Amino acid sequence: MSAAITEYMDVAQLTIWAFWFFFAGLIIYLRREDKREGYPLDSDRTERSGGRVKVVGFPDLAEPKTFVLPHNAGTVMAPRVEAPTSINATPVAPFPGAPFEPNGDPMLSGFGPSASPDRAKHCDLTFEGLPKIVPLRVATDFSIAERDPDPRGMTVVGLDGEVAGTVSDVWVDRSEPQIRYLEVKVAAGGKNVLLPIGFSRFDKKARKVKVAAIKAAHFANVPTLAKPDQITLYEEDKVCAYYAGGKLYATAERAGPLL
Amino acid sequence: GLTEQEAQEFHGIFVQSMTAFFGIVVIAHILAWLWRPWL
Amino acid sequence: LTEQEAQEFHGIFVQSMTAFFGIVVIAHILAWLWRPWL
Amino acid sequence: SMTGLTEQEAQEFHGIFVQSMTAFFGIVVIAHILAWLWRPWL
Amino acid sequence: MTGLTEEEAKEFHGIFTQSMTMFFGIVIIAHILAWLWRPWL
Amino acid sequence: TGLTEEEAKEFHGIFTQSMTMFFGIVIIAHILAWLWRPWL
Amino acid sequence: AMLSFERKYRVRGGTLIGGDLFDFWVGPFYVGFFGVAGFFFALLGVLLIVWGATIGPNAELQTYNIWQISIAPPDLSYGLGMAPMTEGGLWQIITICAIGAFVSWALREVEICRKLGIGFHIPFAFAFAIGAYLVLVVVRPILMGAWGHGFPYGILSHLDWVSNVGYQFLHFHYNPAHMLAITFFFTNCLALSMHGSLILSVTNPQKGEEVKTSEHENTFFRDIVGYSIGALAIHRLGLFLALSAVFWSAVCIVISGPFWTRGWPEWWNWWLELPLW
Amino acid sequence: SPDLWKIWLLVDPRRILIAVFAFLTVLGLAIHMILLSTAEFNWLEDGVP
Amino acid sequence: MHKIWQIFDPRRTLVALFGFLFVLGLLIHFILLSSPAFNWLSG
Amino acid sequence: MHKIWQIFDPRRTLVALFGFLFVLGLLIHFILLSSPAFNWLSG
Amino acid sequence: MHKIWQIFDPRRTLVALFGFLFVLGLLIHFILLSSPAFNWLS
Amino acid sequence: MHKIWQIFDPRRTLVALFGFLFVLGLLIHFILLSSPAFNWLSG
Amino acid sequence: MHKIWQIFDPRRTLVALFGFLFVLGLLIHFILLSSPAFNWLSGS
Amino acid sequence: MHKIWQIFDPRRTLVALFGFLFVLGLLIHFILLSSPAFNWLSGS
Amino acid sequence: MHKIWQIFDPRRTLVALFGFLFVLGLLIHFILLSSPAFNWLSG
Amino acid sequence: PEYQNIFTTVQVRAPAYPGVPLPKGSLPRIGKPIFSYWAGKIGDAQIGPIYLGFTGTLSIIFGFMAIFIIGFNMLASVDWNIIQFVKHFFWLGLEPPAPQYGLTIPPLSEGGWWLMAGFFLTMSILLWWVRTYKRAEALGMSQHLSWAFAAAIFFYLSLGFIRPVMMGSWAEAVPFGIFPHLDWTAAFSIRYGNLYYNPFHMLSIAFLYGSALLFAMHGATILAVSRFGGDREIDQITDRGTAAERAAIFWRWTMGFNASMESIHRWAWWCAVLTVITAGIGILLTGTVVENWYLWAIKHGVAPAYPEVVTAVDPYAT
Ligand code: BCL
Ligand code: BCL
Ligand code: BCL
Ligand code: BCL
Ligand code: BCL
Ligand SMILES: CC[C@H]1c2cc3[nH]c4c(c3C)C(=O)[C@H](C(=O)OC)c4c3nc(cc4[nH]c(cc(n2)[C@@H]1C)c(C(C)=O)c4C)[C@@H](C)[C@@H]3CCC(=O)OC/C=C(\C)CCC[C@H](C)CCC[C@H](C)CCCC(C)C
Ligand SMILES: COC(C)(C)C/C=C/C(C)=C/C=C/C(C)=C/C=C/C(C)=C/C=C\C=C(C)\C=C\C=C(C)\C=C\C=C(C)\C=C\CC(C)(C)OC
Ligand SMILES: CCCCCCCCCCCCO[C@@H]1O[C@H](CO)[C@@H](O[C@H]2O[C@H](CO)[C@@H](O)[C@H](O)[C@H]2O)[C@H](O)[C@H]1O
Ligand SMILES: [Ca+2]
Ligand SMILES: [Fe+3]
Ligand SMILES: [Mg+2]
Repeated sequence: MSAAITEYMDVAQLTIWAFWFFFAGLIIYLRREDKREGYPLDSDRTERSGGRVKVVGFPDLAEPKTFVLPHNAGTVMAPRVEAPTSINATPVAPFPGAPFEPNGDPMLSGFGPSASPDRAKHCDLTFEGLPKIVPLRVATDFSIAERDPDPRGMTVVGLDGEVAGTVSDVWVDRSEPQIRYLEVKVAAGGKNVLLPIGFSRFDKKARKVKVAAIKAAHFANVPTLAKPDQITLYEEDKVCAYYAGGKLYATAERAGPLL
Repeated sequence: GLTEQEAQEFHGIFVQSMTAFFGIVVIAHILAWLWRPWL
Repeated sequence: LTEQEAQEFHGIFVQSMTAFFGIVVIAHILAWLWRPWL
Repeated sequence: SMTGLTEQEAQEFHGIFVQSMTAFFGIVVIAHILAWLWRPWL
Repeated sequence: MTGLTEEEAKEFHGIFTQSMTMFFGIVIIAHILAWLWRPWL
Repeated sequence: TGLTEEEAKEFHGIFTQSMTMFFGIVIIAHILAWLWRPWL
Repeated sequence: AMLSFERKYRVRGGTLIGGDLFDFWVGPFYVGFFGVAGFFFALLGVLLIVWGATIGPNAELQTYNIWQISIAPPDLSYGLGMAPMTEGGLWQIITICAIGAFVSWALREVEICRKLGIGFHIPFAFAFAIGAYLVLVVVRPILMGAWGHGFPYGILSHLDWVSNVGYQFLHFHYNPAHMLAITFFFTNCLALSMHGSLILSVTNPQKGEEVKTSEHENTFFRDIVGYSIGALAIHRLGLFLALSAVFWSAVCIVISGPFWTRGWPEWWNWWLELPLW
Repeated sequence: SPDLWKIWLLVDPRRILIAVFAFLTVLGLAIHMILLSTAEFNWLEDGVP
Repeated sequence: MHKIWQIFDPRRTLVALFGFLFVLGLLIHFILLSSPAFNWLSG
Repeated sequence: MHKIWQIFDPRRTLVALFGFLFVLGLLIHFILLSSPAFNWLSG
Repeated sequence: MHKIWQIFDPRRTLVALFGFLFVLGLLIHFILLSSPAFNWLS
Repeated sequence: MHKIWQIFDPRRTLVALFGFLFVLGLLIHFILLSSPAFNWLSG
Repeated sequence: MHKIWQIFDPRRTLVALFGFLFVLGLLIHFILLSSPAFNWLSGS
Repeated sequence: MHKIWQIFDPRRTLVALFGFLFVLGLLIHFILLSSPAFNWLSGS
Repeated sequence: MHKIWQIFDPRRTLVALFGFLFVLGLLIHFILLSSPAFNWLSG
Repeated sequence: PEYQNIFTTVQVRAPAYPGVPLPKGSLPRIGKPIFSYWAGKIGDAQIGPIYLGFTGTLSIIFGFMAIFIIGFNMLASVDWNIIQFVKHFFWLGLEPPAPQYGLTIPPLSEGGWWLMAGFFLTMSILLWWVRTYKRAEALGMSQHLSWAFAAAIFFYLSLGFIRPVMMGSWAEAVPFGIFPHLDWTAAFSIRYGNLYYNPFHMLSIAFLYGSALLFAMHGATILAVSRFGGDREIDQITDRGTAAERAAIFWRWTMGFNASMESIHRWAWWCAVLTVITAGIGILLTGTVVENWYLWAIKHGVAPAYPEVVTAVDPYAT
């Protein structure tokens, strides 16, 4: 054997071409894996064709893979058929690609940044089968680190600076110990609502929790929990999505543009 | 997940295909040997 | 995973292993005739 | 009991393991005798 | 199944061949012209 | 699994004939190539 | 066409500039003001590169070979002024278009982030890559005093630039910031393989097993290296490693020539000449 | 073999049709590239005629 | 031709058309500026 | 052949066709300019 | 042509037009500066 | 031997085996081409 | 000895064995092709 | 001595042993090949 | 002695000791092979 | 500003998690777990426990022997002067055998120690690979990590063992030292005509660059949607939440296409793995089938040509 395959072809040239064929197959494989969610696409192409043309692009979809959930929570198929969901919005113009304007109060529309899918109405579970996100009042073995302030008792302040409530309890993740939610006693109504840690900016000196997402008045409409001591995956999405809607809807100037 | 009866049929065809593929291979190696022996 | 499958596997495994070894030996015998390495 | 094997089972494994080991050592010894005849290293 | 009716398959195949041979005929003429211009064999 | 038995037989009929047509054109091309520039 | 869950997210507003003028989608892409600006910045820059390839270094050497196409910066004698189009001026125009396209891409990402109500980590992270490019073609050439110090626009030609810039300091491996940046690049790749492996091995476990848990994830790397950073923190770490690699790479090149002209191994003479030894 | 047709009971015939056509196109392209790379069989840079 | 605006929406189409025309206009000027025989700024 | 518009969406076809033609026109002009035998701006 | 303002919002168009005009003016000045015969700072 | 297919899937084995044989054939052909004594594409 | 495959899965062990045997066979063939004394494709 | 198998699992001890012998065999073969007086692929 | 197995696990001790002995045995053989005076694989 | 989720503001403490129970007969995990406040600021506070089994013990013993041999030879290279050891530490190295020794075992200070350090380090790395395989197996997990590690080991073996054996020279291998192995890296590229023109070096860089690009993309993406629980990616894979949807929608709007919460980790896995796969291939091709990579690039029309503004009379052409 030798390095020269022909007068021009050599082993290194063959090796690099061999990689291109493998890499092409790898990209096709990866794109097919990418398409296990959200495909076939929601398209006008399908709509005018009466559903006779499924928009998948290239490569086409893969055969459904099986996710067996722990604790007999069920089995999900990664490529799955999903029922169409109506949107609480209307197009701002009739051309394709035009955005939609939410209907009613945008913070309550469940559209745009306030939209969320309906997840399972079951709590995420620890390896031992207990609910994962729970208040500190039921996860008695958990505690706040000594060097960090206790969130409980802190004043919750909305985006406008007005006081929204106080922190009654802290919800922790029992698998990876960390704060995920802050239970707020709303100043107006008194009904407890959850506040995700991702929307909470701590002011350690002032003992204040600043929520730039929504105003103090918006806290009254935060989606509530069925059971007081646990939260389902469905409820988690509903709560987080509501605060996210405030990043665009809470104040009129947040819609933009800047100039 | 494949039962025994369809296993009996598969092996017969596979052996026939392997024997057919082997036979072409043997002729090609004979022709290659006549063209340019390597050993 | 039971006895009537595991024992059945070993039997065919033996005569398939011996077939490979028999071909391997003939290949090595011919290789010795062509070019002894020792 | 750190493995979970009874006295019979450890003895039973040791009976075959020694036989398999001894045969391996038998072929190894023949290989080394043949290797020495081909080219002694000492 | 591709969502097509069985009569659509007959009808598509006929038009597919007509467009394919028409394309092939232009190609053959092009190669005859190209061969007369500069033969490669 | 999927395709039934009768259409499996029928598929082979067009598969075998179309492949044979491809093979025959290949043989003709290789006969022409050998006359053009033999390689052995 | 949108994802089957996407329609409920295609909201009006959230633009930085333009309001409703360009607030629409073209196929999958969001356009906005900076989609229009970015696209035609890129389109012009791409066409000028093709035009730069059409005339080449000269008519004799002109090539459309994708490896060999090269739009070169001006000669150093042109300083920080503008060069004639065929003498590096085209490179200067393409660089401006590239900056326009890259920044518009980042700003379009900001508008998308506002629409979706997510953090601005992605455009912030992309700014580091833009900053590295700006260091290479703007900050460093200005510090050196000539636009000709920028790298040529060519798939292989800019490797010759990297090679020769490195050998302008006789052994570029000894650049301390370069060593730090490579360490971050190598660690990031290791962390990425680890994170990709752990997620895949947990959600695609052995056959006959259910999907594993976050407890398995922590246990696995505790069992291997005695520490688990956590599901959230691995993404902090991956972002930190990638951003630190680019930051230190930008530092390493901007000190190579503007703030250090000697061979890089000689820089370590401060340590060798410590009076302790 | 009187039962070669049974290959189409286990694997989807549509996938084979595209795979065979894609594979043959690649194989045909590769062989042409190999021959062009040879001075002996390059029909574009041989001077004949 | 007027049905085309029932196929291509004026808002998105006009944005694409004007930018493509402007980029095309820029490219041709740049091509001429790069051509010594037609560089009107050469003096 | 008017039935091609019952299988292919005319809007997407026209977008793909107009885009390909514009790129093709640029490509052919660029090739000619790269050949000194056909660069019409050389004098 | 007054109807173009029913397609494109005027207050948004003015900002886009200002940026386009400024960016075009910047480019032309730079192109002139790249030409020695018209570089006014030589 | 006929009872092998109980564990090994007939379908995935064929594509795996055909793919293996194909790249094996490429490798052997390419090794011979790299050998001047067996390259059939030279003079 | 008839008690070997009650623990090792027939499918897994053959898959691991077949891959290993091919690699060893490939390696040995390549070593011999690399040794001028046993290269059978070199011309002599 | 038979009771060593109550402190080491045969399956885990067997696979570790098969790999260990394979590596050891490769190591010794490579050492001999790397030693010019014992390389059997030199032909002399 | 006999109590050394009361504060040391037999499993951890044995694998560690055999590991050191195997590494030590390899190291000594390597050193002897490195020494020209004791390389037994020479002439 | 809004909480960027870069640092944990308020940390939570629970009893140390022993870890998911291992299969019966396995050794217990060692180390009493402790909590580090600063580790918990950026990540998890818990440090330990670790599983140190039979395989890990052998890897450590083999690894220390290799590391001790390297450090001893570095100390010997400065004639036992520990002060000069510290001064020159970055420059010190265990250097591979000289070219005239081929593949034979040279005397201790002429490459013999290097071979032992190379062998012992290789054994420890191989044993560590078995440990990563066993740890995944003991938890019922797939072997993605051990495959990715094997790819890195393939590159490592190509550098120090496979390429030197294919070239028949231990002198081709990498010195055990900080600056010495950087000198090797530069000299390798110089010796074989500018490794920039090795296409697999080009590919390795594209994947190394892509690894940083993807982790920056994915790391920023997860942090951007961590306000929706995007960090809990198992949940988002089995039960797609708004975090995965917004993550995918962001990237679809940005670049026209997107991954899924699971498939992004397949892109990540392959990008990192291909970095060392193509690196190994590029090394194995260099000096064996290609002598001068730049000249190989010229032959295949990869290297650009520049106008001749500077040139040298070749003194050998006299
Ligand atoms: C090197 C010496 C000769 C030469 C020697 C040979 C030899 C020998 C062969 C070819 C073959 C081919 N050559 Mg030639 N060929 C040369 C130069 C060229 C040039 C060129 C511009 O220089 C081109 C474009 C081609 C092109 C071709 C293809 C037509 C064909 C392989 C296509 C294929 O992979 O089918 C695979 C892909 C498919 C989709 C096949 C489909 C099979 C169907 C079912 C059968 C009926 C076809 C049906 C109508 C579908 C249309 C597809 C047609 C193949 C177009 N050759 C030089 C001049 N060439 C091969 C051939 O004849 O194949 C037909 C062949 O054996
Ligand atoms: C001068 C150089 C001489 C040479 C001189 C010596 C001298 C002197 C010694 C050896 C020893 C050994 N030589 Mg020597 N040896 C040479 C060439 C070789 C070659 C070769 C291919 O050239 C090989 C493969 C060997 C191999 C060996 C081993 C069999 C042995 C080291 C084992 C060990 O380290 O255990 C450590 C690793 C372990 C895991 C130990 C635990 C063993 C098992 C697990 C416990 C079982 C208990 C059992 C019931 C009791 C019997 C113990 C048995 C060893 C099994 N030698 C050259 C020719 N060799 C040593 C020896 O004889 O040890 C037995 C020794 O003292
Ligand atoms: C030796 C070099 C010769 C040359 C020799 C040849 C040869 C030989 C051939 C061509 C062919 C082509 N040449 Mg020429 N050609 C030369 C120089 C040029 C120059 C130039 C600037 O110099 C250009 C722009 C072209 C361009 C072309 C294209 C028109 C055509 C390839 C089309 C294609 O790929 O369709 C592929 C893509 C499609 C078909 C998709 C389009 C779908 C259409 C719309 C289907 C409609 C259905 C319709 C009713 C039926 C089919 C009819 C046909 C499509 C017309 N040639 C030089 C002078 N050329 C080929 C040809 O004639 O093809 C027709 C061909 O065989
Ligand atoms: C080299 C020799 C000549 C030359 C030889 C040729 C030849 C030969 C041709 C051209 C053609 C063109 N030349 Mg010329 N051309 C030269 C120099 C130039 C220069 C220059 C600055 O030097 C420019 C700017 C041009 C520009 C042009 C374009 C007007 C045209 C390509 C259009 C196209 O690709 O549409 C494709 C893009 C689209 C279709 C997208 C547009 C989408 C729009 C919204 C829809 C329009 C479709 C409409 C309904 C129907 C189209 C036709 C209508 C009746 C107008 N040429 C040199 C001097 N040129 C071609 C032509 O005449 O085409 C008509 C052509 O065949
Ligand atoms: C070096 C000297 C000779 C040469 C010597 C040899 C020798 C010796 C051999 C080949 C073989 C092959 N050669 Mg040759 N060959 C040369 C040059 C070439 C050139 C070229 C352009 O130069 C090409 C394209 C080929 C091509 C080929 C292939 C047709 C074949 C390898 C196929 C394969 O890898 O199977 C892998 C892919 C598969 C196995 C997929 C399965 C495909 C088949 C159709 C399976 C069907 C099973 C069965 C037949 C089904 C029907 C059963 C009945 C219905 C009962 N050779 C030179 C000129 N060649 C080999 C061969 O003959 O194989 C057939 C072989 O042994
Ligand atoms: C900072 C950490 C890493 C990083 C991060 C990062 N990159 C990013 C992002 C982030 C967070 C994005 O959000 C953004 C994106 O959307 O990615 C999909 C992006 C992106 N990073 C990209 C590439 C990229 N990133 C790189 C590096 C990195 N990116 C870092 C290692 C590299 C390297 C190392 O080479 C490349 C090539 C794009 C895929 C994308 C930005 C796309 C963009 O800006 O689109 C607009 C522009 C065009 C479509 C074309 C513009 C063309 C010009 C007008 C002309 C050409 C000019 C250019 C100088 C030519 C040079 C060519 C030669 C060098 C060959
Ligand atoms: C606690 O430790 C103490 C203090 C006691 C000693 C510590 C000393 C220190 C601080 C040492 C520091 C060492 C450093 C900094 C080392 C740096 C090493 C680097 C950067 C290495 C980089 C690359 C090296 C590579 C890639 C080497 C690869 C070598 C291989 C793969 C060689 C394999 C060789 C084999 C398998 C040999 C085979 C031959 C057989 C037959 C054994 O030979 C007889
Ligand atoms: C380029 C990337 C984006 C950055 C944007 C800014 C680009 C450059 C800013 C424009 C500055 C132009 O400034 C102008 O430059 C040219 C070219 O050097 C100078 O020209 C001067 O030097 C050049 C070469 O050095 C000589 O050929 C010329 O004789 C002399 O007059 C002009 O005296 C100066 O007026
Ligand atoms: Ca010819
Ligand atoms: Fe992740
Ligand atoms: Mg050295």
